[PDB]
Amino acid sequence: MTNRPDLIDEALLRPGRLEVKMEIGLPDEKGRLQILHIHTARMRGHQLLSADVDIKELAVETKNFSGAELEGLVRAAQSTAMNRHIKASLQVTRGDFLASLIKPAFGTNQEDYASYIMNGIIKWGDPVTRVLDDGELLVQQTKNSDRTPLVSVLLEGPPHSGKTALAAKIAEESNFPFIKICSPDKMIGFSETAKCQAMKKIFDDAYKSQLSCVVVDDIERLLYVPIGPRFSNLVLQALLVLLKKAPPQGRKLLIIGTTSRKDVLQEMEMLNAFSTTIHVPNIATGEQLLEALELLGNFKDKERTTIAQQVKGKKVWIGIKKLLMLIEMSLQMDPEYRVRKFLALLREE
Amino acid sequence: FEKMGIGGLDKEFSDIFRRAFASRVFPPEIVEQMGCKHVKGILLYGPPGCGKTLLARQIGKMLNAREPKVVNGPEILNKYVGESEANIRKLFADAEEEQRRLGANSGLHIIIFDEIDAICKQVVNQLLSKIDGVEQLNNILVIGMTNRPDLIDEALLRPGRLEVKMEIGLPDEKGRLQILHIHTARMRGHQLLSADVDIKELAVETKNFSGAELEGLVRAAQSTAMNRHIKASLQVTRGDFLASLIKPAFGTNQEDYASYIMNGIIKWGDPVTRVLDDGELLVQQTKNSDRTPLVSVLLEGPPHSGKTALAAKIAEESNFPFIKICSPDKMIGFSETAKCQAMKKIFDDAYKSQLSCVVVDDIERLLDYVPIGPRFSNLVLQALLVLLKKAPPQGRKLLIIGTTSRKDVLQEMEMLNAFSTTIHVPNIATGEQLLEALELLGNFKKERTTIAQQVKGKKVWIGIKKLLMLIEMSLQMDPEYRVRKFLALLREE
Amino acid sequence: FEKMGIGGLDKEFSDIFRRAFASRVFPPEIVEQMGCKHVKGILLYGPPGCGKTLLARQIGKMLNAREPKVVNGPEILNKYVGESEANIRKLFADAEEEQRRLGANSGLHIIIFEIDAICKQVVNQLLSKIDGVEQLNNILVIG
Ligand SMILES: Nc1ncnc2c1ncn2[C@@H]1O[C@H](COP(=O)(O)OP(=O)(O)OP(=O)(O)O)[C@@H](O)[C@H]1O
Ligand SMILES: Nc1ncnc2c1ncn2[C@@H]1O[C@H](COP(=O)(O)OP(=O)(O)OP(=O)(O)O)[C@@H](O)[C@H]1O
Ligand SMILES: Nc1ncnc2c1ncn2[C@@H]1O[C@H](COP(=O)(O)OP(=O)(O)O)[C@@H](O)[C@H]1O
Ligand SMILES: Nc1ncnc2c1ncn2[C@@H]1O[C@H](COP(=O)(O)OP(=O)(O)O)[C@@H](O)[C@H]1O
Repeated sequence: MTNRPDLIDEALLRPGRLEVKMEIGLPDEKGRLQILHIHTARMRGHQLLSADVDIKELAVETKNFSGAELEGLVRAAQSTAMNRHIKASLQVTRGDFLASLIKPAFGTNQEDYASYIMNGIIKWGDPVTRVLDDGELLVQQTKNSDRTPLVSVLLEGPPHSGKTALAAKIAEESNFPFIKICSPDKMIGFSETAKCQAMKKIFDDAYKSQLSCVVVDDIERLLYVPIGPRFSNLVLQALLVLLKKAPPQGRKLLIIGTTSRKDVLQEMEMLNAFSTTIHVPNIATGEQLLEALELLGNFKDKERTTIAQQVKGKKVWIGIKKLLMLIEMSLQMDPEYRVRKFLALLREE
Repeated sequence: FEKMGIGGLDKEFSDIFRRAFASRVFPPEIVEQMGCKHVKGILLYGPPGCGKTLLARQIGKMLNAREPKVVNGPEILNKYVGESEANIRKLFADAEEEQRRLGANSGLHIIIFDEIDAICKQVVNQLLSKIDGVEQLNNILVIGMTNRPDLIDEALLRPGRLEVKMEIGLPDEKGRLQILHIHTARMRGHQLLSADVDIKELAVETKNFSGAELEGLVRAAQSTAMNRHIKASLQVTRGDFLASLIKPAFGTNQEDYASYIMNGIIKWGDPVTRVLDDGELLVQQTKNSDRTPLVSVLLEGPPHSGKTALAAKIAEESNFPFIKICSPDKMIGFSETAKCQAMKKIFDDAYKSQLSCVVVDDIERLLDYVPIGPRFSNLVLQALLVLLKKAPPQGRKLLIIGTTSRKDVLQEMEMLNAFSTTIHVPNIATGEQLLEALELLGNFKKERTTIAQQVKGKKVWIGIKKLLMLIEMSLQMDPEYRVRKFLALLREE
Repeated sequence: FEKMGIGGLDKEFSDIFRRAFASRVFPPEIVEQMGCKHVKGILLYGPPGCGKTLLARQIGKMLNAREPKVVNGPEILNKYVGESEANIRKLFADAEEEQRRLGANSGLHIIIFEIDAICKQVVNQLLSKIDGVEQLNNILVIG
């Protein structure tokens, strides 16, 4: 028995000895239904399970649950029912199952996306709609089409433009069973020969789900300082080889990237590994600014006109994140001076 | 429940009881009917001194089980005389001895494995087999405790073993009030505590006090009362509490700030007011709003301009419970791989408080910058660039301030795009500012007009610290030459 | 006080006495009536030759306690014949011997421990012995 079929040496596999092999993978929906039916046999035999439970719903709710997690779920549900009974003819009921529903290892986690998706998305113009539409088309292509198992993409733009939120919003809507994020701020102090292992291990999980999606954000930090070109070669090679590896037969992927320095990447021969690329621009006209201000919902009509009468004349160039920072800061002044200070600050860029 | 004397652990205790002990107290016939095994592990983690062991021992007595036996990680690790397996076996020996002697209905035996982070390396196998293997003991329970949750390896966490986790954090105000009410019970019972003490005030004065500090405070107050009585029907009173009020670990110490804030601040002109007002606005924003849990800023300007004092002043006026300074003169001679650890550890503590502020000063000396051919450190630069955008765990807040005298060199390294906003601290640039500074300090007297007649003609360019140095030096002359020498020295700049 | 042969250490002695020993001289009934644990350690630091050990010994005689026994850091550190633990155990031998046999009324014993070499940037066994499952109320450790 082993979890690493690669590292066994050839000596044991030649015929006459250890002649057979098999793979025991994650069960699919029928397997899950059968395991659930197996584990709750005795309770239904003695009539402690209520009549409202329907196994076929748990069969479809628990995606990418392994063998042991189902048993754990049932045990936790029974424990919760007992506790409720004792008050801190009992019958485990649907509510306990819902409440109890454990963390799957190969499933989805909520805390990470909560951390990378902070204030959602606000449609302040055409570019946002265009980017969302392209993301949706890519997700559909990877889910339905059969001639393209692997699909890649790279979002890029100026600093403070709104990339990471867009990537997490595109990925989190796919409803794929397996979603994972590889980030540079989980590897503070690691050496290069540990970054390679971490990346490889993260990738070697997405090959064991019938669908998946992986996020690689801030590529420039995984490698770069321009006081003399200094970077790492090991990480660059392992990343350049992993972006064209194909999964085993019948499984599908989707790798979304991110970066703020496109020219440096172009020089290093990396723009030819990503299938396609997308641009995320900055605010460029007063009308976009007024749209964003109205959507956020901070200033009122009279302040709106006061700001418009001045801002409309010139054109501006400011990322969305900076506009959120400033409009948040100005609010702390007394109600008299909010408009004046906000206009002064914006005028300083 | 109050008899165990645990306060501030209502939710954690409730959930632990629900998940881990509901089965064992239910009538045996029904649980035998449903045929569900019992949990077989618990993992507690948090900052040191918050009440983990005192919870395990009370959980031990709650079930009316046998008294526990303890173990320590490094103590077991170093034994390599053939005892590495013997220790593991002997601990469980009694459990299986009684299981065979009676059977399945033997009473449960607890064992407490402290410092479990040491066993797991980023000895294990035998323990793991014994807790769950071909043979199993249905009459044991294991409780782990640790302070470094990350370094436990995945092997112990898969379901079926050490199935539960809980986090024991610093108490909030209600927890502190309850602990204080717990610890002074007996004295008030025997009427030795005076009638002037009000616990609700100590509840609001002791911010970010952990579990043990409150007990230490009470003991120190009692000692002071005794000492007063004996003169170097006694009653501890408010004065003893105030006098005794111990140095917290996650709190504010005045000594550092005394060292960096030496002579206050003098409003000699508009830029000072501008800087202070901007600091106040930033503090308010990071305190009140919930759409920006991280805010950064960088004060920069020419040498000898007055940066460190303003940063410290802004920090101290906030009133945040947790304040710290990461300065590069506490690391004389360290190698790079120790600077990284020191910085990481200074940051990793600010995440365990509901508010905080961290001041990074003299950036260019952390990197070891020297312009005779560009030499610097890459480990520190990377470890510092990653941390300036790390977001704190859910519901907490953080504010970082910077400092530097070489801006453009930083701009070349692509660092200014990590700091949200920047401020400028200018020097003295007109004779009026110079006269106002001289008057505010209050050193010279007629001599003011003598100085003005000459200074007013020209424009000057001199930092505030240098001016303080000159005006302090000239005073040692005899009285009738002071003004003359002050002019001479200044004219050399 | 002047019979102790110490001058220029009034403040330090007074503060140490107040914080560490005020409870050990008050009538036993009252201190038992309030339920307070006794302090279990001290730390004295300074430049060489300013009068530290002579204060430890004088404090030893102040309480009328049993005479102390001393140890040296680098001496203990090098011993790796399995006695790294046996030495530590036999150090507190007398206090352990008397505690289980006389309880509250035991006569407190002292030990004088270069503690900075041990703490490197053998700690754990000593730490457990001073405060572990067992907690002798008749020991006092001065570093
Ligand atoms: N349409 C939008 N697109 C992107 N972000 C938006 C939008 N509307 C509001 N936001 C908010 O703007 C912020 C986006 O910042 P983001 O995480 O994209 O930074 P970033 O571009 O990666 O920064 P940096 O270059 O400094 O690393 C989030 O707080 C998000 O909620
Ligand atoms: N308005 C003011 N702003 C700053 N410092 C002031 C002001 N008024 C008086 N001072 C005094 O000026 C001194 C400031 O020196 P400071 O500690 O800022 O040096 P620094 O800028 O860190 O030095 P360096 O550039 O050499 O590293 C303090 O002694 C402070 O009391
Ligand atoms: N409710 C409480 N929370 C935290 N500490 C408490 C509480 N009540 C009492 N204490 C005191 O805290 C001290 C230290 O607890 P300890 O068991 O050492 O925790 P840890 O092992 O995490 O340091 C104990 O000696 C105890 O008297
Ligand atoms: N008041 C005093 N302060 C300091 N040293 C004193 C005082 N009175 C006497 N001594 C001398 O100090 C010497 C002992 O110093 P010692 O305790 O060995 O220093 P250390 O504690 O650094 O080893 C004795 O020889 C004694 O004569």
